Amino acid sequence: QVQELEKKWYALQVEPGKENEAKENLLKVLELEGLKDLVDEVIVPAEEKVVIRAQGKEKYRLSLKGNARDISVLGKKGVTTFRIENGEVKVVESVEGDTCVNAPPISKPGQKITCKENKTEAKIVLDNKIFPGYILIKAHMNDKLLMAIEKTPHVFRPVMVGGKPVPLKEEEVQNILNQIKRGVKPSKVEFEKGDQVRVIEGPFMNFTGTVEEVHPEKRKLTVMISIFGRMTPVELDFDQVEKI
Repeated sequence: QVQELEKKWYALQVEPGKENEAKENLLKVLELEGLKDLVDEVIVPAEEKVVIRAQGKEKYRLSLKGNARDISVLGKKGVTTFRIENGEVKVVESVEGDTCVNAPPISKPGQKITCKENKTEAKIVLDNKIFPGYILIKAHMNDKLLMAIEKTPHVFRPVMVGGKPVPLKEEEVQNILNQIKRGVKPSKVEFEKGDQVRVIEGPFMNFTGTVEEVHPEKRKLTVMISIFGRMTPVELDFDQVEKI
């Protein structure tokens, strides 16, 4: 009667910008230290994107998930049109001679289709813009693994509380990963500079104003509100206003 010990999720702080290398380096460490059995997953909490290039020059960096889209780029001899639909990328048309049109659809970080004749390519990659500086692991944490982790190049340490790795909750991990990789990314920003709005929350409730600056990044808006006849810049949250 085999009962397996449950592995838990941990978050590892790593050098920002080096999340991919941190993960590859950790897998090598697990391999050399003979600890693979203690780890079920090493995940980078990043969005998957398709980078489209024409003659070694990036022309597009788009989200892999989303509505079906065709993208045409000029290369060395003509046009290569790529299609991104249902989480995969493939070549729908290229110049005469380009067998890349026969390449199977890709959908995993690291894969890519190269069109030799036109000198164009599409490669799936990880962005690392949501939770930069982190990789997630599902493991059986013990002193040996914690030390191997800390001595892995580009990895600092698991997030810790009271000197112990803090385990995360499987539900939140799954949801956050689901949202990042499967979640819908709105077709456009809710507010554009120039939009007239009304405050519906806070000390400025009922005041109307005009959107000065839009900050999708943080879903914050800078709205000009007349106060005693003075156009006053007020920082509000997307959910603190409504269009009128």
